[PDB]
Amino acid sequence: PRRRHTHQRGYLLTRNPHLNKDLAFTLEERQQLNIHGLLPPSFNSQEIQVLRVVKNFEHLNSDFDRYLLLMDLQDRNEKLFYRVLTSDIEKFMPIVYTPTVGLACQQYSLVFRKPRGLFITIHDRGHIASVLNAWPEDVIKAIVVTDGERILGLGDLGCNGMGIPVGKLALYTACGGMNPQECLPVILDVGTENEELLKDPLYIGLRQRRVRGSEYDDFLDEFMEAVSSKYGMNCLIQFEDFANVNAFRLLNKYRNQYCTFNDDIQGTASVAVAGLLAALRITKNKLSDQTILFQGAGEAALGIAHLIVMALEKEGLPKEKAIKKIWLVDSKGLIVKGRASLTQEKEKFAHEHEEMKNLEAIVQEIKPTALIGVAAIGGAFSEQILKDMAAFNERPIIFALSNPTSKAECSAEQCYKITKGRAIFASGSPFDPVTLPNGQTLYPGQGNNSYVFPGVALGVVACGLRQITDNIFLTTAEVIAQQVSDKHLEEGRLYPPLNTIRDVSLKIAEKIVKDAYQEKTATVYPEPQNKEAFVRSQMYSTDYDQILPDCYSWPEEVQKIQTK
Amino acid sequence: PRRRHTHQRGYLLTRNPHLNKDLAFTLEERQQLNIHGLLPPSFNSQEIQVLRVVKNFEHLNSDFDRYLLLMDLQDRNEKLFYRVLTSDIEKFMPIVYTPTVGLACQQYSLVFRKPRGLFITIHDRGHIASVLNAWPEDVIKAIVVTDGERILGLGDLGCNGMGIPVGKLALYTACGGMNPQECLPVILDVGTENEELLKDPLYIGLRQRRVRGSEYDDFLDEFMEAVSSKYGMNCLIQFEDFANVNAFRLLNKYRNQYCTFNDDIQGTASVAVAGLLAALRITKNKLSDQTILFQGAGEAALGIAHLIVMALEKEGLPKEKAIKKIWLVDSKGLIVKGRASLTQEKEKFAHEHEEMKNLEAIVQEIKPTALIGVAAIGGAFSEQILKDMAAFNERPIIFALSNPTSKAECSAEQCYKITKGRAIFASGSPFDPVTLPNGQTLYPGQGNNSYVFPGVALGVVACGLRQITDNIFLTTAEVIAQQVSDKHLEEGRLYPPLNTIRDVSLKIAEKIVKDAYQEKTATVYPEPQNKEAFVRSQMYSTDYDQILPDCYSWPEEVQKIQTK
Amino acid sequence: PRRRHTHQRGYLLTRNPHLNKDLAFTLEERQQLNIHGLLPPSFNSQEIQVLRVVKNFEHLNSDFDRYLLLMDLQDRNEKLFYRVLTSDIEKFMPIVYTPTVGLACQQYSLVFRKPRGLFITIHDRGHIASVLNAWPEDVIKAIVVTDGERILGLGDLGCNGMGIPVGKLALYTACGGMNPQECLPVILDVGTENEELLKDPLYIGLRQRRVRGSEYDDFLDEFMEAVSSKYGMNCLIQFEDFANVNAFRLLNKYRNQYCTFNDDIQGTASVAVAGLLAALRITKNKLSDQTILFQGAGEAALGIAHLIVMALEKEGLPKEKAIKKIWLVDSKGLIVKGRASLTQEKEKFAHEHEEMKNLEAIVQEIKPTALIGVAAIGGAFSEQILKDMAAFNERPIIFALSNPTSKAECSAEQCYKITKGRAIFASGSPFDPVTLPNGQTLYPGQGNNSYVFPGVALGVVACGLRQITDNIFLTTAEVIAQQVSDKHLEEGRLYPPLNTIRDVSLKIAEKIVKDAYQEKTATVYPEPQNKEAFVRSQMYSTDYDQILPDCYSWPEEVQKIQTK
Ligand SMILES: NC(=O)C1=CN([C@@H]2O[C@H](COP(=O)(O)OP(=O)(O)OC[C@H]3O[C@@H](n4cnc5c(N)ncnc54)[C@H](OP(=O)(O)O)[C@@H]3O)[C@@H](O)[C@H]2O)C=CC1
Ligand SMILES: NC(=O)C1=CN([C@@H]2O[C@H](COP(=O)(O)OP(=O)(O)OC[C@H]3O[C@@H](n4cnc5c(N)ncnc54)[C@H](OP(=O)(O)O)[C@@H]3O)[C@@H](O)[C@H]2O)C=CC1
Ligand SMILES: NC(=O)C1=CN([C@@H]2O[C@H](COP(=O)(O)OP(=O)(O)OC[C@H]3O[C@@H](n4cnc5c(N)ncnc54)[C@H](OP(=O)(O)O)[C@@H]3O)[C@@H](O)[C@H]2O)C=CC1
Ligand SMILES: CCCc1nc2c(C)ccn(Cc3ccc4nc(-c5ccccc5-c5nnn[nH]5)sc4c3)c-2n1
Ligand SMILES: CCCc1nc2c(C)ccn(Cc3ccc4nc(-c5ccccc5-c5nnn[nH]5)sc4c3)c-2n1
Ligand SMILES: CCCc1nc2c(C)ccn(Cc3ccc4nc(-c5ccccc5-c5nnn[nH]5)sc4c3)c-2n1
Ligand SMILES: [Mn+2]
Ligand SMILES: [Mn+2]
Ligand SMILES: [Mn+2]
Repeated sequence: PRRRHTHQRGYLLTRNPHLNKDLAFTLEERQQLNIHGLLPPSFNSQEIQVLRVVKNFEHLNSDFDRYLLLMDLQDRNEKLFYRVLTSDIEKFMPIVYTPTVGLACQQYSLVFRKPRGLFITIHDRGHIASVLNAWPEDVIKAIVVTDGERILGLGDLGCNGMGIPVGKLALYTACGGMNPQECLPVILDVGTENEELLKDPLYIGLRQRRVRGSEYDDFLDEFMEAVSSKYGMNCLIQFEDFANVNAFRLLNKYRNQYCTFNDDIQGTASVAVAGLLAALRITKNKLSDQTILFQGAGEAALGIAHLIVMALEKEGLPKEKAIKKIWLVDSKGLIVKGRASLTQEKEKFAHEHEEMKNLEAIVQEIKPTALIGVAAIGGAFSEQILKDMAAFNERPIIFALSNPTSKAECSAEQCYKITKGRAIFASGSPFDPVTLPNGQTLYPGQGNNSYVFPGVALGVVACGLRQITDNIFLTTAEVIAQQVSDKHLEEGRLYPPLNTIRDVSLKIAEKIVKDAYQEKTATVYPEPQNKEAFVRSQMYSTDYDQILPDCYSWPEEVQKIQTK
Repeated sequence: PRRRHTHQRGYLLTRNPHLNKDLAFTLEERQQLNIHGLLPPSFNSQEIQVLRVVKNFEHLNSDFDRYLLLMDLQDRNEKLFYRVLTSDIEKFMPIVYTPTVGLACQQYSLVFRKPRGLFITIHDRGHIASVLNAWPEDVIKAIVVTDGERILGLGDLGCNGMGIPVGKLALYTACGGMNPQECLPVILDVGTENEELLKDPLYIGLRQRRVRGSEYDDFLDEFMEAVSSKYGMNCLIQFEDFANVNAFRLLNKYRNQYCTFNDDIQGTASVAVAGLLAALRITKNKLSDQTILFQGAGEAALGIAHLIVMALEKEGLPKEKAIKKIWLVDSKGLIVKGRASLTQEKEKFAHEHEEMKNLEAIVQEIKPTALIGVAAIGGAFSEQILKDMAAFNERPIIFALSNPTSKAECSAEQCYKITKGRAIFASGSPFDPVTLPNGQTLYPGQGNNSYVFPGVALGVVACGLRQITDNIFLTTAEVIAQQVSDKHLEEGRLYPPLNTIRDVSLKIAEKIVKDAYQEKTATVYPEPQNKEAFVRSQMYSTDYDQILPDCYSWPEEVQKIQTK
Repeated sequence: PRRRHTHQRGYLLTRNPHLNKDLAFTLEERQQLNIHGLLPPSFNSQEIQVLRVVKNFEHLNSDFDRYLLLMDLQDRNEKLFYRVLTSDIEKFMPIVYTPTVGLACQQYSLVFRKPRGLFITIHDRGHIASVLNAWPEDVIKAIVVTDGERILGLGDLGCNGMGIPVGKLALYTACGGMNPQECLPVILDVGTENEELLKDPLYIGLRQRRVRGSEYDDFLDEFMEAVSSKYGMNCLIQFEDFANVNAFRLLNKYRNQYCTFNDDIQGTASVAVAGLLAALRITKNKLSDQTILFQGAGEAALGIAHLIVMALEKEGLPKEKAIKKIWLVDSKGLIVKGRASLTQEKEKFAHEHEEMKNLEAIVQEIKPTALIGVAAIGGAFSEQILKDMAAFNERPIIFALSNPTSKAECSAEQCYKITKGRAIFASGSPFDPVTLPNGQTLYPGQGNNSYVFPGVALGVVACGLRQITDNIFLTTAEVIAQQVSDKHLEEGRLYPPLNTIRDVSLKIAEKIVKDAYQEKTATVYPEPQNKEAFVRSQMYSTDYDQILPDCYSWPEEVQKIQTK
């Protein structure tokens, strides 16, 4: 076990969730820590503590009640919290993170009990350094920050968006083995445009409209200098759930000077491309053979498209040819050269072509090999679309990435039925196994951002990468695809099973670290002989640290009290 | 507003439920206490915090879940918790104490989250002093202690008994203004006979049978010494939920040397007598004039009868006259001279008489003016009993004290119906108002122990009474009955409204204090001018304290930084 | 030994002079306290520690430097400091207190290093309570307070007077076994009249003239309130080195409400009367037989005289007759009826007699059997006066109480020479033993206040006396006199030896405690069986406490970590 000799003693030690073991404290520990008597007189193994929590967990009636229970656990005993989470990652992920964390953010102001994370507001402009000073952990290696302007599919929840950094960093630890004590969740509160919350007597945020323009920009600037100043330039800064206009803009602004990335853009890209790469092992052809059609042309679609182009360039195809293989549809229709209401980023994919408004006709005209839904329009992949995709393609790739199930472009059932079982399918939300007439059962997987971010962070932090290139995300996509077995593919899965996420994260971190030492981008020296064991050594374990003083004798002659 | 200049700062301050205000911390408070940023950017008044708690409380689906919410609150923000309680004492008391705390204790080992109170076990024999060292508050004035052998009406729940001292002390504070910071809930774990808990892998207590005999006696001896030695002879020690045999033995053992009482014995006698005294103002005669028949002859019965005799003596009746006014019935029947299976204590009321077993006949024979049910046999005041009571008496006094209502000697509805509205009625457990055919509504009250202990503690402590005589309990009964208005009595109520209990507690303490100075038994000096103001000044307020450093300038001449 | 279980650990523990043992911490203590490595790797017994300190002490070149060394010691290791002191009380007393402390106070502003004691200024008026909150010890039982207006014979030293309360409390502990952690030295800074300090750039106090009048009076009132309110009414409050009018005035004002005394007045009275009482065992006659002449009629003379009168009334003489036995001489000369410049307090001894201004003739006129010098006029007991005293008395009682040596009414040498060895002599400042012409040596002792205050404080606090009557001082004088052996009296010693002082203090306290239970004035209950052992148990030892957690096992069955 890890040794960490605490100077804390008495009641206040029990109040630190990194020190507190509850009933797992032995008699010897309790007496030595001066807490003997503050706990009932029984001694639990971690397995006994897990049993208690699960029994409670099962007696609860909603996902929300389940979330509240686990969050109470997080704030009492960090190690037990992660022991529970990792005892069944597939069960607990959807409780502490999406989709449930969604309801928690809607209900954040109502249920606000024990705070988690650092709140920095626009009125602390010029004073961010001293806001940081309140955080009780000096050594921080990963930050997740939101301004709450675009939480999941729920829009502007302002300060209620604190649930996202908190639950995200939970997964950083549970999935990727980041040390939670080195993790810092942040919300930047500049106001909200959410009208209910402005009216709500219980709202915990700044009761004002969002501050915009160059004052916003200068506040974000200060946030970046203060954090990197205090925690070092190797501290990872991950943005989440910013508005569309800020997300790309800020990533572009900072990415070259700070150790930062944005999961809504780059993580989404990685995991989508990972699913494509896996699907290629079914179609048995190259990426350069594909024609990609995106329904949607937002953060998801443009991030994904950017990374596909990069994979195509890696395969040898020049950029301006790569781009021609990708078509976009937005709310105004197909993106083509000279259309009204194009942006500069949309314009890169504006190929010469007749304007088209209707998706079914777009499909019939473009005849994609791969059709990616990222528009949040439920049912968009209609019978005709699916019929057409199966007409044009042996094994049509169809990704219904919109979340949750209700917004999904089609179900697994509809996809497999209408394509007579030939579609290669993945989705944003889980769908049950589907059994086809011929008696095969298909297990369509989910392109979960959780395959990507935990291992990327671990990797980056472990070797001290100073910038996170888009190449890290391409390389990661390859690693993920690599973990899918032929048997998985023939089962219809494009992703490794969820329960292996801890292993996926390790392999992702391993590859990043090997690469950084290879190409001299690593900053942590001396270079480790064994990259595998080096990364493992940097992972947080759910086993309790020993915290007692190191006790040991000296030889009799020199240990004894001198008198005469 | 009260002061409290803490040295605590930063994260650990927020972990102290005595310092922590959560959102009620002003911006100046947060910045000054080095916690600015650990909380979301809104500043809430205490009422706004109350609304948040109450909205939460409301959406819960059981009293148990409501208990868990309030207990979580207690352990995060002690003032807010007490503000919640006192905002509707009649609504909250059944949730934090009886009957909900009963389920809490049953379930304590399953739902155990953060500890409250001090656990002292048989195996700490010889070390109790050092166990006391773990308690983080040095200044303790009130202790509630249990061995969990006889929790409410649920029997032996061993270490799970800890719910009782915690809930009991919450009522000390909420109902009587005892400072929670100065209160110590204690469980002595000597084992349990509870077979279910002994089998239960989750049980938090010692997994062994109860230690008996001298080993136990020596342990309690050391308990009393350690506690009074550390907290001083002025510190109140209240026994609760001991086995009846022990309860009486231990009170007898310690009452003359320590500041100790037993609420199951003495508080019960006090509140029953209080009801009787109130009833005398409807019957419009003397306690002297009554013939009392007790259904039951156990801890409740013998305690109440003892105090009745003392009230009779005080009226001017000699003991041996007093005594003949009280008859008891046990499981074997009427207590009569020379009957079998009698004890020394039941002997005091063994009058010369034919043995009888049937309560209806006993009733027809004794013809009491007052029938007091304390047998825990539901339905024992039958139709015939009620009929006879109302034929023998204009206004028959009928107390159905057995708890909960399902064990009550009769319901209020039956009592009022069969006595044709003539019975003066009180119960142990709440009954609904009853409306007579003449359109008058009667509101039978409850002889809630909560009318007695909060005020008695406040009194004993405020004036430094070294011992708690039985006369304290006679006095307290008189004070309670005196708070009942003629209007209340006309409404069938024998007790002051539960929502006034703060006031009732103050008046009880006023009287104890006034008495103590008068007959020179107080130990706090100098003697206060105005005894109401003095007691008032000893009571804990739910208002937040100010804990900011005291800041004030000096004249500039002597404040200047000297130079040369 | 004694146990004090601290939650302190690591560096800061070593900064607490009550926890810090330096090299006397064992290896196991160091490891357990998280300080192993902060000390060099040798383990010293207390005696080795004492040897180091004493070696340094003897290499220094002045008493002043010795003072600075021991004061540095007091501020790093309290137990070792007091071990050193007590190892040779006669040697160390004059270093930490008079006369060396006088130089310390004159130099206090220059040599100021680490603070000791609490500074409270007139500018803190209204805020005294909050000043008290800075003191890190909540349990306070003895306070010594000065305004620094009359320090020793060095007049007004303002804030530089802090040396007096500090040094005085050291003697409380060293001499009387008061717990130093329970003692609080205070200076009240209302300004100074000292022109050299007012002019000095380094002066540490308020650079202003003294606030007089009701502003002063109101300040002192708040002080008594705040201190009694925070520490309780049993907290001892000893006034020291106030101006003369203030001292009496303040003593009269508060003595009836507060547990307070003034050592300059009452301590002085007690020790001088102890000396007288001792001398009566040489002259083998009664106090009522004496004719007493005071050279001086200030604080010392009037307090001694008042206590003599009390002792005379105790022997059986009405006050009006006892008064006749005492003659005062002031700077205007013999005090008599009608005289100009008489305060109403001198009026108490203004007998019918003609004015006289020459001491020599006052002597030859009064023919006193005892002559007491408290006028601060060096050499006033001239050869002629001494010749007369020996002519008029077989054994003249002669007290040269003025301080220091240079202000003595006569030296031991001169007194013994001129009275040809028959004078019964004691002084305020120490003289060497004197070898007479017959070759016998006499050992005049010192009427040192140290004989009185440590034992008074011990007794008062031990039994919880709420006021300190003058009778305490009379009883105390008797006790000290009883400690002088006949053999000592034959050597010319009026006082028990300085190296037995702790025993004398024990005896003084025993008597106070016996008397207080005897006449029901004690407030600590229950009454101890054995008053001797009770006072002993209250005395601070110079032995180190054990501070390690109390560790002890439970039977293996219950101590076992529980699994499934
Ligand atoms: N790993 C995963 O499962 C992930 C899934 N997603 C899913 O992708 C979806 C979109 O996310 P994101 O890109 O961040 O959102 P954005 O809001 O950035 O983009 C939404 C895009 O949809 C376009 N659009 C809206 N209506 C239509 C329509 N009727 N037909 C065609 N296009 C339309 C918008 O058009 P315009 O440009 O005209 O406004 C915009 O281009 C969500 O459902 C989300 O759940 C996202 C990230 C990850
Ligand atoms: N403030 C309140 O409202 C309070 C109410 N109570 C209630 O009073 C009831 C008794 O509690 P407590 O005195 O502590 O309990 P005990 O067990 O000490 O006393 C019970 C008594 O009932 C007797 N009894 C049992 N069966 C019968 C029967 N068929 N006929 C007559 N007597 C019978 C027992 O007889 P034997 O001695 O032969 O066994 C015993 O004397 C409980 O229901 C409790 O809820 C108690 C305290 C306070
Ligand atoms: N235990 C001990 O050893 C103690 C010794 N002392 C010593 O006693 C001395 C006086 O102390 P204290 O009473 O506090 O001082 P005060 O200043 O209160 O008293 C001084 C007294 O001496 C008088 N005086 C001054 N000059 C003469 C003179 N020429 N002839 C006669 N009387 C004169 C003053 O007279 P007037 O009233 O006219 O001003 C005044 O009455 C100091 O030297 C002090 O060291 C004091 C306390 C304890
Ligand atoms: C791992 C691959 C990630 C990646 N690296 C990239 C580089 C270097 C360059 C370009 N992209 C594409 C990209 C990625 C995301 C994105 N969201 C946008 C957006 C979305 C909605 C609304 C407005 C805007 C908006 N419009 N204009 N500004 N903001 S536009 C946009 C472009 C990249 N993607
Ligand atoms: C406010 C007045 C309270 C009060 N002061 C009292 C004094 C001084 C003396 C006597 N009583 C009566 C009293 C009070 C309670 C009690 N429980 C008992 C008991 C209960 C159950 C089972 C066995 C026993 C049992 N049987 N024999 N021993 N234990 S017996 C018993 C007597 C008093 N009540
Ligand atoms: C153990 C005996 C204690 C004791 N109890 C006493 C009681 C109750 C009453 C009187 N004395 C005598 C006493 C004791 C000290 C003292 N200093 C004074 C003083 C000295 C110098 C200058 C002005 C004043 C001054 N003049 N007027 N006010 N201040 S006058 C004075 C009287 C007492 N001594
Ligand atoms: Mn997101
Ligand atoms: Mn009870
Ligand atoms: Mn002095």
